[PDB]
Amino acid sequence: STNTVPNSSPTAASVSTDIYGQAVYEACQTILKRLEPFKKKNPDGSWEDWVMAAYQDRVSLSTTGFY
Amino acid sequence: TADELVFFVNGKKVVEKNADPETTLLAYLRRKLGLRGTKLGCGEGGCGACTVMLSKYDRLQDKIIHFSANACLAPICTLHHVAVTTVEGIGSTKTRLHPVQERIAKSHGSQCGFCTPGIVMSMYTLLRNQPEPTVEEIEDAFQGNLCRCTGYRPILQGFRTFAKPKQLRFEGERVTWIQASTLKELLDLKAQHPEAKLVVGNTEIGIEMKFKNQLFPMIICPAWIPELNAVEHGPEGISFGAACALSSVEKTLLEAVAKLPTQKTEVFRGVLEQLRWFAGKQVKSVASLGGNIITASPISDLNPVFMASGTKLTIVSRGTRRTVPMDHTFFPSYRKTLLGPEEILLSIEIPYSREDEFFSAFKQASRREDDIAKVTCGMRVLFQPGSMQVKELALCYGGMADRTISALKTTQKQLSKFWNEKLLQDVCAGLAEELSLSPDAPGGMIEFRRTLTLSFFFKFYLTVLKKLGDTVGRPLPHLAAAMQASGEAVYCDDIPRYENELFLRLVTSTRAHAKIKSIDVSEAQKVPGFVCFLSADDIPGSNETGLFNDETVFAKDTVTCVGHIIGAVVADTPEHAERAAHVVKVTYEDLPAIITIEDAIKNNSFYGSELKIEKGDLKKGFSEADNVVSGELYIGGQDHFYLETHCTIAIPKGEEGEMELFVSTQNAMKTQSFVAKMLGVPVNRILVRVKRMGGGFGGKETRSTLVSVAVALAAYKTGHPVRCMLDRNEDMLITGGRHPFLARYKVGFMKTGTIVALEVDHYSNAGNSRDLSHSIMERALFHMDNCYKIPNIRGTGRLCKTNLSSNTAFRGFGGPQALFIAENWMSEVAVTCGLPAEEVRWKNMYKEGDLTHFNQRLEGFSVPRCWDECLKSSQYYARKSEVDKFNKENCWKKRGLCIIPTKFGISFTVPFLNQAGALIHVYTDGSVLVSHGGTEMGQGLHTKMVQVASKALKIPISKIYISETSTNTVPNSSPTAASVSTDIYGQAVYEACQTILKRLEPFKKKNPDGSWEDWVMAAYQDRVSLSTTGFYRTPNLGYSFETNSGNAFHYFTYGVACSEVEIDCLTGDHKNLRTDIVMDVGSSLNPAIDIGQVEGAFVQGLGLFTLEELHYSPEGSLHTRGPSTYKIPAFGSIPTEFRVSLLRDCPNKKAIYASKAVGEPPLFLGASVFFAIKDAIRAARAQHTNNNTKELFRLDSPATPEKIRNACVDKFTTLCVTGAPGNCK
Amino acid sequence: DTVGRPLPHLAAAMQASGEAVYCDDIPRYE
Ligand SMILES: Cc1cc2nc3c(=O)[nH]c(=O)nc-3n(C[C@H](O)[C@H](O)[C@H](O)COP(=O)(O)OP(=O)(O)OC[C@H]3O[C@@H](n4cnc5c(N)ncnc54)[C@H](O)[C@@H]3O)c2cc1C
Ligand code: XAX
Ligand SMILES: O=C(O)c1ccccc1O
Ligand code: FES
Ligand code: FES
Ligand SMILES: [Ca+2]
Repeated sequence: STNTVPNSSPTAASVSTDIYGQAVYEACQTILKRLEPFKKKNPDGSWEDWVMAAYQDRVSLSTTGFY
Repeated sequence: TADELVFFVNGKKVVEKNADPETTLLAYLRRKLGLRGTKLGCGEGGCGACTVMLSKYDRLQDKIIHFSANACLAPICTLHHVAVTTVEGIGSTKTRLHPVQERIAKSHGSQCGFCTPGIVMSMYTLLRNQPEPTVEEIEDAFQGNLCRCTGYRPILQGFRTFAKPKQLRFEGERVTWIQASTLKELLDLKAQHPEAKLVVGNTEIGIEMKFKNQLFPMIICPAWIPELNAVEHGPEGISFGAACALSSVEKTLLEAVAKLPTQKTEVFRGVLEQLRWFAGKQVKSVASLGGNIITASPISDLNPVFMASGTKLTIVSRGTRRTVPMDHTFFPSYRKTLLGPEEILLSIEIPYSREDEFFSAFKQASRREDDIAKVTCGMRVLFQPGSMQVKELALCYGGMADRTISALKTTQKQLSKFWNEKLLQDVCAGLAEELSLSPDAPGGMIEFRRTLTLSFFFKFYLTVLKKLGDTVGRPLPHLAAAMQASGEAVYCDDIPRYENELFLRLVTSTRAHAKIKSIDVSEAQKVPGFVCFLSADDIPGSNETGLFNDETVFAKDTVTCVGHIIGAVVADTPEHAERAAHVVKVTYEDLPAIITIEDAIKNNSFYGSELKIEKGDLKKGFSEADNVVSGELYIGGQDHFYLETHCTIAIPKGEEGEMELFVSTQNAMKTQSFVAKMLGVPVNRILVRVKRMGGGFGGKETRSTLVSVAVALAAYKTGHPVRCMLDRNEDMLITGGRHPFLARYKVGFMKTGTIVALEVDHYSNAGNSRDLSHSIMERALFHMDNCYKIPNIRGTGRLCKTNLSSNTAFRGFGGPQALFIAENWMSEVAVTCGLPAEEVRWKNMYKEGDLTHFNQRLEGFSVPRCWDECLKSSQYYARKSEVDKFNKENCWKKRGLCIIPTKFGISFTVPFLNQAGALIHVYTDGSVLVSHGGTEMGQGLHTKMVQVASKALKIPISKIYISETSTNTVPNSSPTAASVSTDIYGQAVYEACQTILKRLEPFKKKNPDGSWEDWVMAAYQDRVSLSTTGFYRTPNLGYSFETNSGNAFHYFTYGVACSEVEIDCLTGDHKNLRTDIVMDVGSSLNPAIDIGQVEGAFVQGLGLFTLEELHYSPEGSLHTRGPSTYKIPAFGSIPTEFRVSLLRDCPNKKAIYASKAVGEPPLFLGASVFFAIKDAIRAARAQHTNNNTKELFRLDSPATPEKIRNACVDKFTTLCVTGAPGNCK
Repeated sequence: DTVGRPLPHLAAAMQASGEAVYCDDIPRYE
């Protein structure tokens, strides 16, 4: 949708996997940096513990990625 | 074999070949004609949201007439050959706006916008009758129109600029309707079928059918018949046909009063007085005279007047004709008159008054019950020619029994007596006896009622004697205001339905506390279009819901309040879902219920343990005190009364559990979360979209989920789109309101007025789940100081667990309750010390840099400046003298003036909620789409966010747009609450804008003379992303109850209000004369928006403290369920002089562009009206009660006419007037 | 970690059942 990702190129030229793949990878990294301090504080915890603890510490769990 | 119904809408012919008698105009406009400008706000005639214009040819009176009407009550079967004009009919943004529409939009008369179309139509209808109205006519036009948002001032200011036939047969699913064309037909039909129900205006029948569950299989409408519409002047009086509208009666009678000599028009003026503050124009233009008479309500305002004056009734059936004067025998029993079942009322002759004949009518300024216990009367005296010797006396009363009655034994005792002091005494003794109420009489208010019967007579006695001897900082209108005025703004139920869309109706507990033994749907199954009944077993995921996981989505084995949701009906139309729901039978086994705060305390029924804040040494502060005062105070709850009730559409996609919802909510995240948990599905499957709400006020922070989850389950179960919009009566019963509070307190203070010690125990009524009750009580305790330095202090709070709907957030979130309790003991300190109230309050104020009771430092403390400034602009000292002078000169009316400050903490008291995200896209034409976590409820958040974005980006507002709020653009959003949305989304939008500017920078550098569009295109072609998030996190927050330190709030918003009232000591009624407000909002992003918030909040506060009264059966069932029994401020409620100022030169370093939160801080200033009322009562009591100037009397909130009247203890309340001994000179 | 695995198209089962929604499969407004 145009209101989640603006100004996108058409899904064309066989490159969608290459390029949207990189953009998704970069947004993932950003989320990983954000969750890191929480992973370190509680390394035996689950994904869900880290996410909640991030949310409760007012860390944003939303990001764009671009390539 | 049914005739075609033919009418007109906005010029266009409508032919309806299968007209159902049960279809309302509002239903037809919205669901057959696709015209959704006209709104549903109550369905009972009180709110005017559904106002339309109607045009029809009075064949008789011989002209086309135009008048307003409530579409929610107009049967389409009354509309044959009538023309309807709706808001769409007069103009729109797509063509041209009517001047009425443009004007209300530009004058800031529209916030949420839900009431705006109805108001537009009222004004429009006025202008079509009188192109150049007076101010009075303008205000009167809006009597039947309610607005919850604006405080009314800007609408009236804005509009000030305009000043100076064959029988038809219809056959529905259940009802057959006959439109009679002649008197013969009427009498014949009634003979063939005597049980047939007449309908004229349907303003009583509609209520019986919708709310009381009646069904009359045959209906005869006789409106067309000329004899039922004649106005005839006779030698004895003026006769009106039974079908004549109250507005025709009013107009005819006003013309007679203007023309004839006073002595002939005593009765006419009685009639007119009762018609004065009677519903609004919409009701008066459709309600018939005979309808009121034959309805025979115990609280009919007209029947007492007709009875007291011997108004002649001409009554007719086939062959029969008689003319009786109305007397006590006309109403044998509850809702019955003295007509046989064949008989119809034909005409009503209202008499001229003779020589030595006098008349008065009066009515109680409150109503708390559907049809009882509102005192209303007609009073008539006839003396011997030229004398003061009584020849006839009639005193007739409504609201003192289950029918209109006459005080026969009392008046008969007066025949031949003279009109003097002895007579006054004799009549009052008789009245108190003959009309006595047992202390358990239905309707309650025993003392007040008795008192009004006597005081109304006293007023009559006295009357008779007399008869003898960059746009930040700019006042930009709400961005949606024009479309709100035009009916183009889309609210949740205005979204079109899918061809396969279904409708849900909730099935609700009728018991406060009971076992659910069984549920039987076999009668509901017979309803056409029934689809299914849903309950707890249909839930695939979890039945465990609510903010603290202590609620069911559907009641399991027990119910815990009246309105506890048991289940739901799904059907093909909302009317079918409604009918089927009423007929689902639940079998209950009653359990011991706990209802009141006192019940809860007696039974130790609480959620958790005592909350506490404590500082200093109490046994010690009290030791040193010169004076110690203790007491107890109660403040009643409040209903939100958003003009748009709760509503959700749920769209199931059919893939992977996906669901898309549109909902009227302040809390998209919890909606998404609750719906997912109900369905047993990851949150990432659920999408929630909020365009706007027609009001929220806290009531849509959490409680919207009761409807959302149920509708979502229906969508899951059926595979169809499903929607539900609550009726007002359902909305008030189920969704919860403000917390009632009880307070037990004790203050120690010096001779001086200086406070030395305070202990307050607070008890809130929480209802049948936790919800936000714990946080609300924390806010309360944080505000128990108001603006005052208290060296030794202890506040406790306890949450009462009860079998009532769960109470929730309401504008102020516990603060107004605590602040009210604060000013109550403060007012008692001043009176006890015998010092001016403003001196005692000023002396006890915090200074710059003081610590609160929770050890947070007050920096930028502007209360002193607001106070100073309010004192001066309101001319407080001058007027105070004027108030004393007035009271020294008036016996039965008194004035009161009070000035009150407020401080209000800004932030969510849960630290993790103070976070906020935004998402911004710039498209390649340079247009900008902003999305943030906040929702629009009328407060102008999106307007403010566009102004911030435009300033941050350095581009015109016209290039920026905010469409909606959604969980797939900004996730994990806090509820739009705690007044901080401007602060936090302002900041988040700002950051996203900075990011975008940093990315465009190299392109502005390569090309500094290029337009925005050049740079945007150039960054696009350089593959620079034009999309980003922004995020904000309020710094330095974290209060600890165990160490009593850390900041609870980011900063404080301050204000001061002065109000003056005049009370009628004999009736408890009052007029708000003048209010001056000075508010500190820092540097306002939008002075028009902010002043609107000050004005609207203030008026909600004055509602809370003086008008709004919820009332329940002893068994916990809500009695007050609509506008007819729950009174929010109306146009006529606001101060005659209503002045608001924003404090100049006071930037706030804490928030976006130096602004401050404004949403909730000014609501409490409404209490200045309450304390002005208390001031005036004090003068009334010095007049008639005792001579103790340091008397403390309790006065609970709301200060309704009952409580005001009972506090004016006099020779009436005590019955000293009877000759009995009691309290009062 | 499924990268490099022959994971079936995530929507295939729904495509097999006719539950997968294409443009014209969206319900019409009244
Ligand atoms: C918002 C609102 C506010 C109101 N405020 C007040 C108020 O302040 N004071 C007050 O007194 N009332 C008040 N009313 C009541 C109102 O006056 C009545 O509902 C109205 O006058 C009834 O007339 P109708 O034409 O609508 O009757 P309908 O609802 O159509 O009929 C009412 C009853 O009268 C019968 N009836 C009608 N005409 C005849 C006839 N000629 N012969 C025999 N039976 C007949 C019908 O069969 C029916 O049983 C209020 C109503 C509303 C909706
Ligand atoms: N017209 C209009 N104005 C309104 C509202 C409304 O519904 N309509 N509600 C209030 C409430 S009640 Mo609450 O803490 O959820 S108890 S905070 C709050 C406030 C929330 O909006 P910001 O000021 O943060 O943008 O708006 C106020 N102004
Ligand atoms: O502290 C508040 O005012 C508040 C308001 C809404 C929701 C949670 C809260 O703590
Ligand atoms: S909806 Fe018609 S009066 Fe309220
Ligand atoms: S603007 Fe009038 S009810 Fe909201
Ligand atoms: Ca609660």
